[PDB]
Amino acid sequence: SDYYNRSTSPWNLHRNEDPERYPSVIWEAKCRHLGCINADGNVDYHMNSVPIQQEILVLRREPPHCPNSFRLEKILVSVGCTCVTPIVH
Amino acid sequence: SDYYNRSTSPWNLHRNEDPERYPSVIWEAKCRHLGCINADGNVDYHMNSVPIQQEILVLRREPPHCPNSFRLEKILVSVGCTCVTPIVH
Amino acid sequence: EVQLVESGGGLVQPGGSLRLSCAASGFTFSNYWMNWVRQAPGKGLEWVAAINQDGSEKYYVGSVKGRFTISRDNAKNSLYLQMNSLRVEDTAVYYCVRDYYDILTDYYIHYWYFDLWGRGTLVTVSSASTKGPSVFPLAPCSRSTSESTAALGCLVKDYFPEPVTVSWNSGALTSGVHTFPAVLQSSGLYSLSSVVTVPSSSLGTKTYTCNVDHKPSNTKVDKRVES
Amino acid sequence: EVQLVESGGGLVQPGGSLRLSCAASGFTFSNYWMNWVRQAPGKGLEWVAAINQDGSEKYYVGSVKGRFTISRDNAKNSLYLQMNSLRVEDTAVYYCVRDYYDILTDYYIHYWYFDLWGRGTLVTVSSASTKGPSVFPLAPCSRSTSESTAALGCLVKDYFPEPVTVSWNSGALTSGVHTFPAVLQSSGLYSLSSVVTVPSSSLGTKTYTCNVDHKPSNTKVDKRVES
Amino acid sequence: EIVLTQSPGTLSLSPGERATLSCRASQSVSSSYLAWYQQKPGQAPRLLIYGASSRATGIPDRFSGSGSGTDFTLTISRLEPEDFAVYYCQQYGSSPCTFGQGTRLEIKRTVAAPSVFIFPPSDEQLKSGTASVVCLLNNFYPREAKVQWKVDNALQSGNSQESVTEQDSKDSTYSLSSTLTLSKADYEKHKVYACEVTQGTTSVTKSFNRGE
Amino acid sequence: EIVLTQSPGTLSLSPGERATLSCRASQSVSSSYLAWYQQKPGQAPRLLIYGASSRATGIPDRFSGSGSGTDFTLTISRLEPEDFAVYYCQQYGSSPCTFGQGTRLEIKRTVAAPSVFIFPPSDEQLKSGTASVVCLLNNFYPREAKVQWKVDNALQSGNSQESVTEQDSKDSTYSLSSTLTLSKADYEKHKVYACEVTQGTTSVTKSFNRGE
Repeated sequence: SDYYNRSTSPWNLHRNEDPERYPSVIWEAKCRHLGCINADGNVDYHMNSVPIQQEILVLRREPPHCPNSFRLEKILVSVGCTCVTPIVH
Repeated sequence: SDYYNRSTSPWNLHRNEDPERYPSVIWEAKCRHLGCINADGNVDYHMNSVPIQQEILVLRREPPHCPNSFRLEKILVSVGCTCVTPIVH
Repeated sequence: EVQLVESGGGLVQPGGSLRLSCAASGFTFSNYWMNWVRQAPGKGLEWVAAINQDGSEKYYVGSVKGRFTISRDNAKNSLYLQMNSLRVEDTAVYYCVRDYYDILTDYYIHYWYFDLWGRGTLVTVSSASTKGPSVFPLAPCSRSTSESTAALGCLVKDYFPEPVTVSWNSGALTSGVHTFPAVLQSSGLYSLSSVVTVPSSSLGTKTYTCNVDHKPSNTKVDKRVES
Repeated sequence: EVQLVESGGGLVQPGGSLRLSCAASGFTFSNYWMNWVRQAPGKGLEWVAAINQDGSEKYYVGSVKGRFTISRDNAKNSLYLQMNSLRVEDTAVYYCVRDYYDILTDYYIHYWYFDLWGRGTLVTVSSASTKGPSVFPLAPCSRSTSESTAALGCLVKDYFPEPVTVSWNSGALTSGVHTFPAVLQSSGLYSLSSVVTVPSSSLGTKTYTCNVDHKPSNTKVDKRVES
Repeated sequence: EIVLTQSPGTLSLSPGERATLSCRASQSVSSSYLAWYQQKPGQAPRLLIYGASSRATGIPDRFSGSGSGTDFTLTISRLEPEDFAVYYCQQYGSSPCTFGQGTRLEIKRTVAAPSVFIFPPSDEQLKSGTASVVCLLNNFYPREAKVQWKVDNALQSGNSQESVTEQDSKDSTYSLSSTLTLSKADYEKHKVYACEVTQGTTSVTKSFNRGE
Repeated sequence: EIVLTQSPGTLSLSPGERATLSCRASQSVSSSYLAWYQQKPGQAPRLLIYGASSRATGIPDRFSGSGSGTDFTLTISRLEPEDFAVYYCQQYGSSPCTFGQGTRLEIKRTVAAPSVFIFPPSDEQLKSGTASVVCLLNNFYPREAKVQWKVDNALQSGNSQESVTEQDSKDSTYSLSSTLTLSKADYEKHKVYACEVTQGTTSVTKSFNRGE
């Protein structure tokens, strides 16, 4: 979905694959601005764009260079920005 | 992080584990309101709270009731809401 | 051939409900965002609600919070507006509209402007009951002498809701006929006038009849104005 | 003992830079959100910036967009404000403040109010060079007769920036001494007055000296007022 | 919420002339996302200009768009009869989308005096306890005109309502209905009912005596 | 952005009395997230009330908080000398946090007339080409007073500046410096310099002749 471009806190996606890291298809979400884009399309700095991060499971060989069964490692990946305020409403 | 409560588009989390589904620790993010909470703490309905969804890998036995190696199935999970507008800024 | 057909208007009491329906003929409905834009009789244009391609998103004007509900049916190629707890200020002509979209590469770009509109339906929110029109003849104090060009008319007083359609001599008399926009009296009922100016030599030969058609009340008054 | 100590004030030219520092003594700094709140000489309180516990979030007032930068160092228990391209309107006393937090269950609740403040530093943005004060004696046209209670003073004219500290007879004369707030002249320089009203019988016995201390210019004027 | 103010409220020009329409925004309209719509009485709006300067599909060359930020202009260089309608501007750069209050483009022509007619109420309505005196002002220009009822010479106020037709397709004039509304008991106590129309210097007065 | 307006601009009351301070919000302040701060001249603010009605740690019982939505009140029931300071309200329900412009609580007492003194410029300053005539208004009440310089009887304007002390810790009066500022060439052409103070009916005038 095109939420990345139409959100108040828009984000850009950055694909990656380290020599041993699997899967290859992982687009890391990075916030466009410090502030948020108000209804008038301007950036307001009394609000902040923050990336929502998810703890999940990714494929990794140990010992390396193996095309079989092994133990999978940890992965910390931001998947989308949101607009926060210092106030708990 | 407490972004879920301090975001303009706040969300509630809903934990689950189906009889065969693994891992047990999966909190599904659900949006609190249709509209977004403006700077003044009010809901504005010319903006919408949308859940950011992530396509990822989850543990599943086939044939069922097996504590060994098998093929893992598909999982569609919303991890956090964001505030959208019909305008592409 | 690409069209939008509204339906669902009509008189409602303060506190009531209505459901407007819009038939989107001649184009692939699923591709566009749709909106409801209202216009109070005489006043300007005002956005009411908006809806995503699949209904994933529903945007609303502040005044209609939890009272109105936009909805669609891409299979039945239709758009609907559920109007609950209607207030008098909701009296307006509602238009369903199509939102211009563009495609730069493989990305859909929605723009909040309306390249296609419908004919719109009139929603009236009032306590006044439906009243058929009391039709009267507009005739000079006395035919004799007066002038060479006589005026003749129909006073369509105390009707509700709108509209009436006036016609002269079963629509044969079209030339120099003036049907005036209706004015809402202090009683909450409309009154209006249709006038015709004919050669005063024609009176005593030709008869002059006006055809007041009030479809909201299935009333039809056919009145003969005599000098 | 829980304190906040600002430093980094001082005269700056229009277009300049400064970095305010705030030492947060007597409490675990990492637990609180911090803010910079300014107060123009005489005017009211105004929020400048805010900062998250770890600096993950930096909030700013519209007027300081891309000119000011809040930052912290939980290890060096300090808060900083990087003030770039300073405009005259930035002239103010800046306070660093601690944001009240609560804990209901296992959830930290930040509130945007300030349970602890610092002494604040004065930032002056002007083109005027530092000028030491020209100190003059305020004495009655003639001692003789005049009255029984004489007034004596010091006119501290044409100094920049602020502040001066006036004292009488090495701070021995405190009773019935009035040092007036400074007024910024049309030249962009401050002038002020310190006055003392002494029994006119004391003149000709006691000497009266005022101690004008201008620390921004390391000047110190000690003036003897003679009747 | 962006507030669009259009100037003038109504513009009287003659075909061949250049119409210059203004839309002033209360705040800077993002990426010059401004549209202009045309609206003829009884019909539904039509898109003309998008992105402040781009002409929509089918729109003739004579329609022009200008503007950026807060001030936006719509220009129709050489006016044609089918261009005389109401004009709304709409912004789509700020949420929610807001429209201008409108500016109607009227067909300015030679002054014409109405052909004033006064119709008394009917004996049909009289038995229903109410009297209605209508005055018609037939085919006139410009729209402005002042009707003032007079009953036994006394000037009336608070007891009248009027309505005006749209601009005539052929002669570009205006017609005007005016209704005085009294009780049967009232009407039956006075003999002179006069409808007084005033255009500029002139003051035409059609009338009748109750018993005539 | 919520705009907090406090009333009055300044409040003159005597210890023992009840002070009633007002904070009016331009918009409804979320979950009554309103704080009140006290500020004595030269010192930094101090938190008094939070959540519109709750007293902060250490704050005495005499301090009271009331309000919800747009109207908020701070009340000090039985005034003590240490309560006479500036008072700001601050909201933390809308982003960004905004403060009230302030309301100072002044120690209202018996009227006192100043002890007017006029000091001429020194011959030290005279050689520097500038003349400065200072008038002091020693210990007076209330703050309001009108000084008006007079040179060779002619009333002066546009050439003076004044300053007022804070309220005296002991006697609750006010002192006032006033400076006339002329060229040496000007001063050297006139003989009478008068400083005129006006409190209510009375108009005290201290003066001097240039050659005295």
